[PDB]
Amino acid sequence: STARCSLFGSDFVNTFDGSMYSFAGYCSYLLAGGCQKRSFSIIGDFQNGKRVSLSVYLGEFFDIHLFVNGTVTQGDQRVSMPYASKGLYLETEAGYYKLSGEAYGFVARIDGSGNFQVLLSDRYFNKTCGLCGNFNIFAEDDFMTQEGTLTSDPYDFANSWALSSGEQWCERASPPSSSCGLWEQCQLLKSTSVFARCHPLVDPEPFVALCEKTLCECAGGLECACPALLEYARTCAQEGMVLYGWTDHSACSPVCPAGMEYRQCVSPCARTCQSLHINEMCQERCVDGCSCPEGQLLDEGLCVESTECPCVHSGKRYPPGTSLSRDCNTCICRNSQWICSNEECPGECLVTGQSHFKSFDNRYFTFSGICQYLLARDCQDHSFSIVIETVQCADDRDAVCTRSVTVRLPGLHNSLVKLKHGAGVAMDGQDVQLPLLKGDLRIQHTVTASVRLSYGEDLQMDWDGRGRLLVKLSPVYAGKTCGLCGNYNGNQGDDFLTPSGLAEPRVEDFGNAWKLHGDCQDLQKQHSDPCALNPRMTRFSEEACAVLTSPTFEACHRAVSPLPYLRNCRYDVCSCSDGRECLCGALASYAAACAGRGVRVAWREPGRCELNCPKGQVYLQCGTPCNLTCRSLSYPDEECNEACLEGCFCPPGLYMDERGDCVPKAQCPCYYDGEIFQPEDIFSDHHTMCYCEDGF
Amino acid sequence: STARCSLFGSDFVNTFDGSMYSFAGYCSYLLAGGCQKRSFSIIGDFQNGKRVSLSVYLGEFFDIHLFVNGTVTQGDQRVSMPYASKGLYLETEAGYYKLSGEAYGFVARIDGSGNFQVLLSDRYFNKTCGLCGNFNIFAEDDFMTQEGTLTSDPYDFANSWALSSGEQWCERASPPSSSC
Amino acid sequence: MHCTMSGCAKTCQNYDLECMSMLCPPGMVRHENRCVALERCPCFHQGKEYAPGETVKIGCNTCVCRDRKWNCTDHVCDATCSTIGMAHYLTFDGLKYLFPGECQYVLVQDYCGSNPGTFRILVGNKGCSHPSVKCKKRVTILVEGGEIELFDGEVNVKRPMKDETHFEVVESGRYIILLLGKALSVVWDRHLSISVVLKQTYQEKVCGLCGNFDGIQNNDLTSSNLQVEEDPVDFGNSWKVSSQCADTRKVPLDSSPATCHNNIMKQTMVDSSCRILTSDVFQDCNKLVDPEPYLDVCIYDTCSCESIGDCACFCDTIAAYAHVCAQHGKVVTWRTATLCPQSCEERNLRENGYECEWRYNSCAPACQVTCQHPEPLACPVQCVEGCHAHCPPGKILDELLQTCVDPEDCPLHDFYCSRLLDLVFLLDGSSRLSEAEFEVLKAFVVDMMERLRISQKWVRVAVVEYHDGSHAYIGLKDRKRPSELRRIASQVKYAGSQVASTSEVLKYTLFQIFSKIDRPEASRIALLLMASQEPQRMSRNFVRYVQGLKKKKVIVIPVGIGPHANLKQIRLIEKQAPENKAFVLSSVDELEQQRDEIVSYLCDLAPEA
Amino acid sequence: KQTMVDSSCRILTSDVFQDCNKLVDPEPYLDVCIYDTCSCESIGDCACFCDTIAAYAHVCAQHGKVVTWRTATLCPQSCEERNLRENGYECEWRYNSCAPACQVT
Ligand SMILES: *[C@@H]1O[C@H](CO)[C@@H](O)[C@H](O)[C@H]1NC(C)=O
Ligand SMILES: *[C@@H]1O[C@H](CO)[C@@H](O)[C@H](O)[C@H]1NC(C)=O
Ligand SMILES: *[C@@H]1O[C@H](CO)[C@@H](O)[C@H](O)[C@H]1NC(C)=O
Ligand SMILES: *[C@@H]1O[C@H](CO)[C@@H](O)[C@H](O)[C@H]1NC(C)=O
Ligand SMILES: *[C@@H]1O[C@H](CO)[C@@H](O)[C@H](O)[C@H]1NC(C)=O
Ligand SMILES: *[C@@H]1O[C@H](CO)[C@@H](O)[C@H](O)[C@H]1NC(C)=O
Ligand SMILES: *[C@@H]1O[C@H](CO)[C@@H](O)[C@H](O)[C@H]1NC(C)=O
Ligand SMILES: *[C@@H]1O[C@H](CO)[C@@H](O)[C@H](O)[C@H]1NC(C)=O
Ligand SMILES: [Ca+2]
Ligand SMILES: [Ca+2]
Ligand SMILES: [Ca+2]
Ligand SMILES: [Ca+2]
Repeated sequence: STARCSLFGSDFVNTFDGSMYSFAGYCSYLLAGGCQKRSFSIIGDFQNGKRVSLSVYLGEFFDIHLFVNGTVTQGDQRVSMPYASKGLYLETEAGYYKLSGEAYGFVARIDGSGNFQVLLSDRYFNKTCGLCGNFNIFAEDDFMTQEGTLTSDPYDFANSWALSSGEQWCERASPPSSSCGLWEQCQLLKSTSVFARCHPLVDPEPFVALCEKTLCECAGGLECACPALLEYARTCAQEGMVLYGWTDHSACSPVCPAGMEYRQCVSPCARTCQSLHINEMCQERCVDGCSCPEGQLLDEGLCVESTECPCVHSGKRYPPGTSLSRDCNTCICRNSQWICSNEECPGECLVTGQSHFKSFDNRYFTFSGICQYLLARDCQDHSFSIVIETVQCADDRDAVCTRSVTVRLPGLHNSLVKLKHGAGVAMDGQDVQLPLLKGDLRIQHTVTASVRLSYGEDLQMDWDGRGRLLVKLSPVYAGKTCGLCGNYNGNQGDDFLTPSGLAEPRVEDFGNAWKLHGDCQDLQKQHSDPCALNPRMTRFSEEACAVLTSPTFEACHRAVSPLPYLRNCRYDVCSCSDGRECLCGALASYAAACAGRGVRVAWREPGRCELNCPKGQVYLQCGTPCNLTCRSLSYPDEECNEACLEGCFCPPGLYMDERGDCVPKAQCPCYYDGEIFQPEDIFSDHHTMCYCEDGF
Repeated sequence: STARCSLFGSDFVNTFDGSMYSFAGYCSYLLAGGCQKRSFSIIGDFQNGKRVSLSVYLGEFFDIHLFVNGTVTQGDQRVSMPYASKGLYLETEAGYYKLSGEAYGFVARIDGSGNFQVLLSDRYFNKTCGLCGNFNIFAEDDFMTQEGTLTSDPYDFANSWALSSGEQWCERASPPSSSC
Repeated sequence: MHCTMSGCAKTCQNYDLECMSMLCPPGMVRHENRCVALERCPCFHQGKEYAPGETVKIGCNTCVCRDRKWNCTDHVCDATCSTIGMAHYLTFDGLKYLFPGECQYVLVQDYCGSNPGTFRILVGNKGCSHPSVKCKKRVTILVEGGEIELFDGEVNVKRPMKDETHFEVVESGRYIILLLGKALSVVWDRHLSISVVLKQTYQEKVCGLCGNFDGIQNNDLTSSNLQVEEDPVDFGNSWKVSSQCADTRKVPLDSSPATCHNNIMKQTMVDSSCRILTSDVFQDCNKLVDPEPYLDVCIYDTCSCESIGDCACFCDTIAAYAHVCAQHGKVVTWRTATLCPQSCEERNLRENGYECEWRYNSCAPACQVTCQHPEPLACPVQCVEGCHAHCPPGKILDELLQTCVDPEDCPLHDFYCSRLLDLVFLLDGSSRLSEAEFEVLKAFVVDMMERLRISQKWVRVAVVEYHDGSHAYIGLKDRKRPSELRRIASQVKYAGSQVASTSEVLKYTLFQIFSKIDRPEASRIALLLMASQEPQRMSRNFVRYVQGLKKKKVIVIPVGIGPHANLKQIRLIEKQAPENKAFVLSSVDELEQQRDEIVSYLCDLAPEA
Repeated sequence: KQTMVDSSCRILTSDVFQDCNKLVDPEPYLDVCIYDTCSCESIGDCACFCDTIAAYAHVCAQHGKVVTWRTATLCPQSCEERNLRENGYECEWRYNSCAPACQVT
């Protein structure tokens, strides 16, 4: 229940009804379409007599052009293949450019030689018109003009179906001039066994006549016969008899892409390096065209061995044996697949901005209750407990942020460490000079001036003093945690667990269940998208936070999803005491997640969020921390493995002093027994005699 | 079934409930609006202590600005009076610049001297907040902050209702001195 | 610091938490401002209080309040994957995501990895995105050699399956239902929101756009190439069936699609149109279920076909939310003549004339006894929206007569070691073994697992490739049957990595496998079947991990395979304890030769029960 | 989108209306349907779309060309709310393609 037409060789056309003629086009002409009412139009585009493109127009709302050089254009814009829009699918099949519209009820193709073909479903039987004819049992009632007359002249018919446009208005074309050891090549259609199989189905006489015409027209050798033989073979295939020998019972080989070979009855659902197997549920008839050699596979239009097939990730191709990694896990490409590690990685709980959260299990949420809340605790061995104090941080009711943090360490003789606003620290209520190393606990100034805290290898924290807290746990705590950052079991789906042992589907009741004090108000509802309370802020909040999804972060968008950070940014900018600071904090938060996945973004610029350093220091997007301070000179045997990080650093030959000023190595003070000595200081004693030089 | 708010003279404000105070504004401030859910915001715009514009935001989808000089601007495009969009009507009445939204249930005006006034239907009784107060029988309880507490101080109240924008980050206002 | 305003004890909910850090007798806690015994405090859920001995139902599971905590049942409920819109999917694990696409994609399949697949379900938007019709999705179900297509509101069994005795097609309300077996079923909204339901017997066996059915949302978005993608578009593109078809274009989060894309004002009119999901009729469901995903879907599928009325895009999202609410037992009477109405009057316009039997119901019981369905079925859903025939007592519906009718109408080896052991096999997935050699290493592991009494009692086994990470294919706690565990061990894949960190696999066994000793009676042993060196810079912690394993009394047996095993690490393991006997081999070919003395050494180093 | 509103308004040119399209011109009401379907895009049902068709159906009925244009999918009107009364679900109400006006009540 289908019919086929083709435009082929020099000038030839074969109707849906097997009437053949020659026509050198100069306009673009209607090949096929709905004749009484035009659901779609299929147009043959010509220049200087030659074909140049096949163009489909859908109603008047969409049009797509496919050129003989494989270029495609939609409207007036060039578009890359493969393509799909408005119910059309434009793709390679059997190495040849294909344009399918079987929702409308047609499919079309251009082969490597530039021959067009079109197939119409029986939906258009006796209901179509154009150069491909009128699609009915008769072949001789073709040549119907748009004037509705027959004509005996193919050029009156074809010019009657010419379509002018604003691109060019086109002349009535006319037959070319003519003046006519190769003739036997056309008689293969009659003489030669593979072609002779099809004589009960397709009469050779028109095709051999057209063959003799191309032998008159064409200036080449024996190859001048080949389009008529090819189109006869394709007509036989359409009539249901494939001519498997035709291309080697004759000298005629069709054009194919590099590394492919022409063959008959190529299957649809062609296998590729990247495609899962349909196990023969394709249920579609084979076609002629190019194939890769047997056992070789196609990849992105080129043939490669089955052992050569790349893997794909992040929209890119990688050869076998390539290792990628996500967090601590590595994925190795083998065959079509990634062999991916299955170990648990360090859990990064986060509190940031206007009380946005990330669970250890990567669940993002916002809560904005005001109380002391249990953020993260070892619920099994109680080796640590982290608590946050949340307060309203602007005039808005939705602007709520962490004011201070409290860490209780029962293993450290039940010490209580408070991380204060402005990045101060107190221990058991006493304010401490920040470089502290007593017991398993260590506390330090980060180059960001953020407080960093460590408690063995298995707990680390990083507090900015401005309501941002990052908590890192080793996999030793996996499954053991509790509080607002969840149970660290690798699953988002239970992070809203509560002390009652059920997961609240409401983030409000979840967060309320972790409040430490009974007179704190239960949060009744969390008002997402607070821009309604300050409508003046929404235009800037959108325009500014959209940078997170702009091209500047594009390298990061496949390393960390930007969508939670964009929601957090728009909330922050719409509802805080200074939206510029909240913008910079949200952008820094996403850039920090990128750096956690090893993607570094040059996102700062003079228009936004420059990290302007104190005098003598210089900004680095990435500098090494371990050798910045004079203390590093004074304890040069200390362990330090921390990664390169963003901050303000001294210029490459200078170390950083207690005043924050940058000093040469010879000018650093020396630190001994926790006590500070100037350059060239001497002391001598019954136990030791020592002197300060080069900060040591 | 209506109540009236006014912002008049140099610096003065009169609430829906008849409490009056002076406020030398330096930014823009919520005068009135739906307090539990913000169907609209009516915004008073100030510069150097003076009033300069009366503005209305509808949800977040539309914003209109009416200046004390009779300029009108929608979004950032200047528009000629009279004007009508999104169920608002903006027109001259009795020689004075009128902005009406009685579909939303309010109307507002600027007179030739630049005094604002704002009128709410009873729809917003005890359901509104901003410099115009909370619109209830009581008047001593007009100084309700956005933080949700009743301050004794009119500048703490008004600054609590300041609204920043990307063009205008609000500085905190405080009472000017005088020789009196 | 100017201030405008100025101004341990334990309570039933806080007692388990920290003290405030910023009042009753011992063994007592406050409730309602009164000190009371802890065993009288209520449990909390939905933020509501329930007394001890009260019971709550959560899905199929149920929990009784015991000593301030929920003492739950441990069932696995029937997991539902759903297409919830034109371009939105919800995995079996409840992860909502966005993935538009013109091609055909695997919604779910059983043909995952090594698993012999029983079925596929395929979906695609073919024939959408143009003016002349409202969009409809195709469905294609390929269970056990059959094929059922769902399209244009019709069901078409294009190929009979190998055993039809397990197969039923059903309709209830406005929903088609298909039962494909005891454990697989489909519920089809003719307006785009296709749904699939699986019982606990499937779980991690299935994969596709539905994710993989387990507890773990984070391991959905696993591509067909088995890598998790950060972007749902790349994940969904990997599940494209037709090899040549166009990959879905990746794009930024523009504020909304389609008709909203230029039109922020009209986008807010879409947002208000979707506020039906937050109205007082839904607000009781909005406790048990989050409306936000369905509202977001409503935005996308009303910015597609901007409406406050029954376009295929809009009202679908609310019918789907109402359906989910009804499965949570919260039936929602949401339709009216003002909003998304349905008329069953065409069903009452009968051959006798107009006669009431049908009407719309907010949810009718599904899979009812019918002349077309003479007995009850294992229906996947409790009830469904739509037209229902309210038949009088004992009468049976006939669908083809559209009317109520009378019910009279219509061991493996001689060595089989049985002793208290935990055993781990650590396999060098470097390139220093070819795949052909790694098959011999796998066979060695499998055949030792034929010679040990594999169980949670006696000998526990884990199997771990490392390949420059660590890759447990089996863990000690995996309660699967011994023939299943040997099957999985034989199905261990081959990485062939450029590096294989011996130190990091020792780290993995030290900290992640033996995280705590749960079998103090058992010996524990690691076969470090190592074939590659580490690059020197990685090795620095190696001695710390092996001596930590000695502190955790794990015996490490370094089996050095081939010339590229670094003998230094072999002997450094032996230096920690005499128990750490090395084996060193010229090739994998003599693994199967030394197997006897190896496995016997394991059993000599493990105590009898 | 222009061709979406156009094709959506082709209900006025469908074979159920084509009998009316002799006596009455569909084009003015189709132009209104374009304008209104630009305000609501719904192919199956929205107030502006359904009312401009219902307005054309009303004009047709005034020309005696009564037309059963609605369906359970295309702009359905449901009277089942009026059937639920003190007798329970009682059969009296239905959608009528045209009810006679101002019946004795
Ligand atoms: C393909 O041919 C057309 C003209 O026929 C031309 O405009 C286009 O640039 C060509 N493309 C390439 C890649 O040569
Ligand atoms: C084809 O259509 C014409 C009307 O245009 C009709 O007269 C003729 O009989 C049709 N032929 C067939 C074979 O249906
Ligand atoms: C710190 O080390 C880096 C190399 O890692 C070096 O470039 C830099 O100069 C060093 N800093 C000082 C002060 O020597
Ligand atoms: C009206 O006042 C505003 C604010 O000072 C100013 O931007 C605008 O240009 C003024 N219009 C005229 C006509 O002076
Ligand atoms: C005003 O509203 C509050 C709730 O915010 C209520 O407690 C109070 O009684 C109301 N007063 C009047 C007069 O309605
Ligand atoms: C539930 O209660 C029973 C009876 O006290 C007990 O045996 C069981 O361990 C409890 N399980 C949980 C998870 O609380
Ligand atoms: C039908 O709807 C009514 C409410 O109108 C409801 O009570 C009933 O449970 C529903 N189902 C059946 C089978 O009646
Ligand atoms: C009511 O509807 C029927 C069709 O349902 C129609 O034939 C009849 O003319 C209408 N009017 C009356 C009064 O029945
Ligand atoms: Ca013909
Ligand atoms: Ca979790
Ligand atoms: Ca008051
Ligand atoms: Ca999963």
